[PDB]
Amino acid sequence: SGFRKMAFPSGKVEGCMVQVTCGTTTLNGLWLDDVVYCPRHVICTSEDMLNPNYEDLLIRKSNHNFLVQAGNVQLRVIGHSMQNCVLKLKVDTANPKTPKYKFVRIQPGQTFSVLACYNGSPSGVYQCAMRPNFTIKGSFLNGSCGSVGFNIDYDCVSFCYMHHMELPTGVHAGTDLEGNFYGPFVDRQTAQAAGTDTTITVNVLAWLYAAVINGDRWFLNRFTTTLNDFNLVAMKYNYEPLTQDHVDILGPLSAQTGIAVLDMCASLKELLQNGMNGRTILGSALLEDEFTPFDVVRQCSGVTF
Amino acid sequence: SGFRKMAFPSGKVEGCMVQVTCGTTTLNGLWLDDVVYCPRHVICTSEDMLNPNYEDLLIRKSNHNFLVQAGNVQLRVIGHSMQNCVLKLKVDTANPKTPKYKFVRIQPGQTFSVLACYNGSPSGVYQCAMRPNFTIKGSFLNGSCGSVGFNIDYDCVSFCYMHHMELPTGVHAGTDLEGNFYGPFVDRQTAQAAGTDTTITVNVLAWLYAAVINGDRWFLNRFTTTLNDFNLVAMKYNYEPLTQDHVDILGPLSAQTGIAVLDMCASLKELLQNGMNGRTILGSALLEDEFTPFDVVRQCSGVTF
Ligand SMILES: O=c1[nH]cc(-c2cc(-c3cc(Cl)cc(OCc4ccccc4)c3)c(=O)n(-c3cccnc3)c2)c(=O)[nH]1
Ligand SMILES: O=c1[nH]cc(-c2cc(-c3cc(Cl)cc(OCc4ccccc4)c3)c(=O)n(-c3cccnc3)c2)c(=O)[nH]1
Repeated sequence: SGFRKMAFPSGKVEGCMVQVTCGTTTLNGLWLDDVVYCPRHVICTSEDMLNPNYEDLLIRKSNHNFLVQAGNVQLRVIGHSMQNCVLKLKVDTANPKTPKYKFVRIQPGQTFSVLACYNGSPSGVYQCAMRPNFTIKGSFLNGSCGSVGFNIDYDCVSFCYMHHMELPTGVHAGTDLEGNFYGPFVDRQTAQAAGTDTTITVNVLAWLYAAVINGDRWFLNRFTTTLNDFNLVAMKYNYEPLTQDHVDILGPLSAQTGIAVLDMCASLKELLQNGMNGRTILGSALLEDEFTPFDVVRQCSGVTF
Repeated sequence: SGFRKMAFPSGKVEGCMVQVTCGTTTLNGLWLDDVVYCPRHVICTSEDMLNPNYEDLLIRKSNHNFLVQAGNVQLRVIGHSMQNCVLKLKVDTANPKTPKYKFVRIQPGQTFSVLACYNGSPSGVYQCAMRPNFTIKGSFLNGSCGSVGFNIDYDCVSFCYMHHMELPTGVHAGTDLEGNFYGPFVDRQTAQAAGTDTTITVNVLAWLYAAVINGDRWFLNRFTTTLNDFNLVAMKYNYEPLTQDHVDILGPLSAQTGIAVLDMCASLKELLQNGMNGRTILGSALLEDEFTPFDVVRQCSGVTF
C-alpha cells in the first residue's frame, strides 16, 4: 500500500547519455546504436537563437566540429544530418549499452519519466505528464537541453521526449525523437503562446480509484451522474471532456473496486463543486492528474522490468 | 525552473538487485562485491513470522538452501550469516557491477531514493523521507521486501535503507544495511506502535526557499519572529523544533534569496495559523516537508552524478 509519483528505473537510459559540443555550446545527447541525437540548437550562439536559420548555420559545420564525449570515451563523428529539430550525428562506434528501444510520439495526457542531465551526466529522475496544451511542467536548468523522457515495457525503452526550451512562463517544450515539437512551438527565442491548459479528467479519475484501493474513501458519495451531465461540469472547471473511450480504459479499475465509472464521476463532480473541505486524498490537498489508468494498475499490482 | 520530487538516477543500484529464495519464500537481495544482503525473514514461513526464533530457524538452513539469481546468473552460495535483522550470503562471484558504495545510517528527516523491486527486478524509483518517528510513507506491495533506499554523491552510492515490513497502518519500516531497524520495530507480525509523527520543520523552510527561488512569493509577509516564539507555534502544530543547527544549514538559501531564516519562520508561522487560503505553493496545496536544504540547493543548482 501507499501511492507515490513513481518513475521508471533509469539505468537503461543512463547508459545512453553523452555530452555534445559544437563551438562553445554544450548540451546532452542520446547515443543509440551508432547515432547520437540532440537538439539542433547546439549549433547556435546566444545571438543566433533570437532568429536562427538552421539550414545556413549547419552548412558552416563539418563532422569534426561536433565533439561527442561519453564519459572518457571520445566518439568519432563520421556523419551529420538534420531531421526536423534534432541533429543526428553518425559515429563510428555502436553504443555497447544500447537497450531495446523505439521512438514513440505520445498523446496529451500521457505520462513519462524524465532523466534530467547536465554535461552528459544524469542528475535526477522524475515522473511527469504531457499537458493537454503540449507543455510539460518539469524541473530543468540551463544545460538540461537534450535530456529525454521515456517509458519502459519490460526491457524496451520507448523514448518520447527530448527537452529543448523553457518558455518565459517557466514551463517546458520539446520534441519527439524525430525532432517534431509537441504543440505549436518553434526552436527560436521569440514570443510563443502555449494556450489554455486543462486538467486530465481520465487521470484524475484513475487516481481516485487508486485512493479507494488504498483506503482513502471519504469522497465516495450517494450520487451518480450521466456522461453528458458530468461533461457539463468538466467544461465549467476546465477539465478535459470524458469520452466513452476513457470510460473503457477505466474499466479494469471499475471492476476491481466495484465502483461504476459514472458513480466515480459523480464523486469527482461533488469535489469540483464543493472542494476538498480541508481534507486530503493520498496525501494531496488538490486533485492529482499525473497518473494514467495504466500507471495506477501498474503501481497497485507491482509490474516490473 | 520548476521543482519536482526528484530521485537519484537508479542505474548503479539496478545492477545490484538479485532474487533470493529460501524454501518457498522469495524476496529481493542486494549484491555488493561477493556478499548478498537481504531481510532475515526470507527464512520464515507465513506461520513463523507470527513469533519467529530466527536463531533456531537459521540453524535448520544450509548454504545450498539459499538460491540467489541475478537475471540468468545463478550464484553459488558459499557462506551465510545473520547480522542483526539481515542475512549476509557469501557467494563465490564478485558482482562485476558493484558501484563505489558505503553503508550509512541516516537521521530522521533525511531523504533518500527507493528502488522498488519485485522478484529481483526493479519496477520504479521514488524519493521519500525518513519520518521523525522512523517510518517511511512508501509505495510497497507484497514481494517488495529487500528493496533498498539510497543517496548518491557523484559516483558513490550510500545505502541507507532496506525494506522489511508494512505495518497495519499502511506505513513502512526497515533497517540500515547492518540490519538495525530504524525506530522501535522488530521483524515479527505482532502489534507495534509507531508513535506520534511530526512535520520536518527545516525541510518545510527549505521548500519555502525553493518556492521563492522559482517565483512563488505570495506567502512572504511583513513580519519577523524569534526562534523561541516560532518554536511555540511549531509545538502547537506538531512541527519539529527548529534548532540553531537547522538555522545554519539554511544559511546558503538565506544568502541566495536575501531572506533571513527568522523572516521565513514568520511567513511559515502565518501559514500555519491562517492556512493557505485556497492557494498553492510549487503546485502543492499543503506544506511539503520531503525536501532537505541540500536537496533544494542540488535541484536549484543542477549538481550531477
Ligand atoms: O549550451 C546551451 N545553450 C542553450 C541551452 C538552452 C537553450 C534554451 C532555448 C533554446 C531555444 Cl532554440 C530557444 C529558447 O527560447 C526561450 C524563449 C522562448 C520564447 C520567448 C522567450 C524565450 C530557449 C533553453 O530554453 N534552455 C533551458 C534553460 C532552462 C531550463 N530549460 C531549458 C537551455 C542549453 O541547455 N545549453
Ligand atoms: O516471500 C515473502 N514473504 C513475505 C514478504 C513480506 C513480509 C512482511 C512482514 C514481515 C515480518 Cl517479519 C513481519 C510483518 O508484520 C506485519 C505486521 C506488523 C505488525 C502488526 C501486524 C502485522 C510483515 C511484509 O510486511 N511485506 C510487505 C507487504 C506489503 C508491503 N510491504 C511489505 C512482505 C515478502 O515480501 N516476501
